[PDB]
Amino acid sequence: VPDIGGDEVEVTEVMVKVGDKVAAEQSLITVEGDKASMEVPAPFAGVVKELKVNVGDKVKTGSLIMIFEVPGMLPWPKVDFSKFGEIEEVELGRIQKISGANLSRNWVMIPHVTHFDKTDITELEAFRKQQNEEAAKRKLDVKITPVVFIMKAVAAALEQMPRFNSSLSEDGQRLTLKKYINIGVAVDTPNGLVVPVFKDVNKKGIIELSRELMTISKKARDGKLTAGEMQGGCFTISSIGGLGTTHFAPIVNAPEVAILGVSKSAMEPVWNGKEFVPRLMLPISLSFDHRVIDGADGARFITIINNTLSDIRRLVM
Amino acid sequence: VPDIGGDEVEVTEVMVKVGDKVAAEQSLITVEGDKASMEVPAPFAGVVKELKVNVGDKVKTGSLIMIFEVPGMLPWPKVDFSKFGEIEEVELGRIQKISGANLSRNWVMIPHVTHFDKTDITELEAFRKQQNEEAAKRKLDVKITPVVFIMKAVAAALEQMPRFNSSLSEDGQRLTLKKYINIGVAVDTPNGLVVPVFKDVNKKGIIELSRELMTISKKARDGKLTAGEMQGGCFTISSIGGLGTTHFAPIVNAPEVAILGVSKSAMEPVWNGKEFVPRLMLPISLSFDHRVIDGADGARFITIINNTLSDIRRLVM
Amino acid sequence: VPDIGGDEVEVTEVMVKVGDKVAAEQSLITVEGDKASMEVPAPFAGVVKELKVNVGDKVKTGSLIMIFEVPGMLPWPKVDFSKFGEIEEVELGRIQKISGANLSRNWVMIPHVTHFDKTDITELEAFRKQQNEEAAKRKLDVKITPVVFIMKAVAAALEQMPRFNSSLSEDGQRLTLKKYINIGVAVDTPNGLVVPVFKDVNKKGIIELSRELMTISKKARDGKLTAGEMQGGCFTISSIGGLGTTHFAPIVNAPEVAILGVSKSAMEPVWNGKEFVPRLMLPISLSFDHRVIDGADGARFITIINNTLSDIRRLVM
Repeated sequence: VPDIGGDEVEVTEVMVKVGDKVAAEQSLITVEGDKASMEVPAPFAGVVKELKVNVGDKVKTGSLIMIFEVPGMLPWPKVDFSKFGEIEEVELGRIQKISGANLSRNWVMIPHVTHFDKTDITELEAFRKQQNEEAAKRKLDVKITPVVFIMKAVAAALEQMPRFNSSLSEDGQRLTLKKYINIGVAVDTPNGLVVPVFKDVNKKGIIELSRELMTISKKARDGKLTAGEMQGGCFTISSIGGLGTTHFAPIVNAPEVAILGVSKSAMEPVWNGKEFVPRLMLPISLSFDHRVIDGADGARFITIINNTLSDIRRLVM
Repeated sequence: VPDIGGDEVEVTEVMVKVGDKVAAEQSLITVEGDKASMEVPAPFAGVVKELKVNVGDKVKTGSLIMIFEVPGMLPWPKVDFSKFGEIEEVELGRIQKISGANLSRNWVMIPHVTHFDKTDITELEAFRKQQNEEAAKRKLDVKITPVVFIMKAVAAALEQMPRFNSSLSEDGQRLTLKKYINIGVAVDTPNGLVVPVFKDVNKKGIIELSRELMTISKKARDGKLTAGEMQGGCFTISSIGGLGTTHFAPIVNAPEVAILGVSKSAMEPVWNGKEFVPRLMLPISLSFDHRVIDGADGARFITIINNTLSDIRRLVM
Repeated sequence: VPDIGGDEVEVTEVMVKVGDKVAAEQSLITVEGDKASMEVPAPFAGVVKELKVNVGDKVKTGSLIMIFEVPGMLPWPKVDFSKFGEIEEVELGRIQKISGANLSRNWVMIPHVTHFDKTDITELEAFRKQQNEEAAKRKLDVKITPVVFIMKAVAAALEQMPRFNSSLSEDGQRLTLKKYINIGVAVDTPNGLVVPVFKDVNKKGIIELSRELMTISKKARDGKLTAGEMQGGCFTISSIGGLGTTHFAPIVNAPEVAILGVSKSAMEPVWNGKEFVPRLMLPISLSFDHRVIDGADGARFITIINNTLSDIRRLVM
């Protein structure tokens, strides 16, 4: 298996045939882990020699699957839910159970603090529309979403405030200051929100990032999201602005220390000093772990993001 | 000698004492080559053992100077210039003679073509003033000149059109497509224009580049400009906008293939589609070698520069 | 071979079959000369008898290929371009080498002088749009570009000032006043700018010229540009207005004596005597050989072009 963080994953099916030869990096086996099922890519090209794995198998990590050729709280409220009407006791899927356990751990073990803010993105939206036009009449086949600008702004903010690109230990006594900047971006698949991770966001440009995002969003909404494309995230951006919620307080995505939720952009009046100009404010909200970061550092971080997205030219400085 | 392109340079004086110990990278010896006299830096720290070089010596390359411890055209018009008045036959300095020979070679051997253009830099100037304010009230001690934005725009244009980051041979039959992007920026010292080279402009940010430029401009205007800080340039930017010349046609700086001259920014009316808005147009002029580049490629290059400087946000894409 | 100016051209391939019979004037053989590869047309119709030429042959002029049936300057700067980064020493194609040699001869042997000018073409553009509409609803399948009006204006100017329709000798002592008016128009093929020549521009109308131009532009951009369609030019029009460069100084296309570069039309304010009316100015630039023409004659020529294109009705006078 090329890259699983160390969880025992149960196979669902395989992609190959006895005698088939596989391309450079394409699907061979789907395995149903956490978040969503992942398709192992190919390491190289070659015809099949081993069905060392089959349909229904299970691998924890680095197993040869293919050879080729080339205190005392009250209990939950016991209620007879059927005495008031008709019920239907559905049972949560395994990914739903796992996500619930992960969130119930992050809620207890992380002291959350949520700073809300609003970013004037009128210029950013005008520029994004202009670049979506220019990238059309030049036949690039790329769509620049408002999320890649936020990824760049958050990468800049992690460059300036490296305390936010950290992670605590089990006991919460040793920090892990990361020097790389990967950012997960919560994509909405029919099976809930999955977080694919984009690597080295601080270096890549907005068009390369936009191509990566346009690819991986579809890769997730289809279910073919490959492992390693959901591991090693330093930060999370949960954008639900396409649906509403003028603000919301997300949950920190352990083992990270912060998460930026993005809301629906709205045209609001802004005081220019003498009158109310109609600008387009985007409500962001930084929910962070209070053990690593304090209120002032969260304030400086979200105001760095606000300044960067307010005038995107600050990404070249 | 740490880095001379292979020219025999004559020493002027030394910077050290018998027994003195020198710092990491500071002056040891000044040598009067082409363009301007260069101060050899230190390779390391250590007390003096050899005055292997002295005052008045001459080195062509890699000489141990210190050991430490730790067809038929008409002739020129023969005129008796004194029969009309009083004259004074001054003789050109050695750097003036060398620069004249270099320019008289570049004029003959290079077919120049000069494309003029005007760039709407109203937004760029507003943003530069805003960042000069913000970099003051935050005590950065940096001054962001309009030239670093042009360096970034030219680096972007060399990324997009790599044919401009080239160099021809003696016979003009083999090109040398360079992959690095260094840009010389003509600084005006009391001894004329010297071109110091800034390396990897495509990667560095505008504030790092602005610090480099603020340092090396003074380093040149004082004369302490070190070698290697004037070698390996892929492009040249000759900015004379501080003096006038609404346009000018520079001479290609061999062995490069192009040079961008910059003129004085002026507030001109621009057709927005229905009226004349007063914008701030900066006149640029790309003078390039016709043997490598043709008129259409020069047009695309200067319009890439014009688009980048017109909306600097295109540096993040 | 029907028409090569006297250069030894190397064959690339043939267009026919043993037994095939060829039409009136269509492709038989492609030969890779200067500027671009040319397809020899047919002189007549008839079935094949000789493969007197083959694939890879070479002809200098009039060879039977088919029978049918029916002082001391400094050297170039020696730089080790790899000590600053990674390079890639590509070698120029044969057409690039030839064009570089031609331009490096024209630069030395021709004293260039470039007169810039701006032409009010508001009426001309309105009339061209009107005729493009009228030539559509009448099903002519012709597109009238702004370049045919410039060809007509330059033909008129060559009629009025016949000194510009000239050519010098090797020694530059005997002029050759041409009486015909052919005009090359620099078309932009993927292999650079090629100049196809349109004959007797002074007589043909704008719709016939527009059909010729629409045909030969595609003929060049595809590579099927036939010889004789790039020979015998009295003048050159290099139009790069589709790309930018508000002005540019082209290189005289020897053995001609002048060249008109055309830039991007822009809406500028023009003094009507009492106010600034927004007109559409087209920046032209006449670069001419100073040995034949002087500054005043160039001024009169470019002002004739400016007057003609300013009010195109002067083409009937």
